[PDB]
Amino acid sequence: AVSVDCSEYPKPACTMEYRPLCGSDNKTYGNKCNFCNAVVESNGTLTLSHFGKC
Repeated sequence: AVSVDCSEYPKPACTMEYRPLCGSDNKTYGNKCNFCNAVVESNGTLTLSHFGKC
């Protein structure tokens, strides 16, 4: 329902951004780079739970 604009994805590489994203799958991410990509790889099987670390 909310995953920020992931149109620039997939990316050719992720940055060291330390943005913790708690995917709706009860998982933690390193940043929106791993969230939009994990979203372009799952084909949409990944959602968001709360921009932060769970």
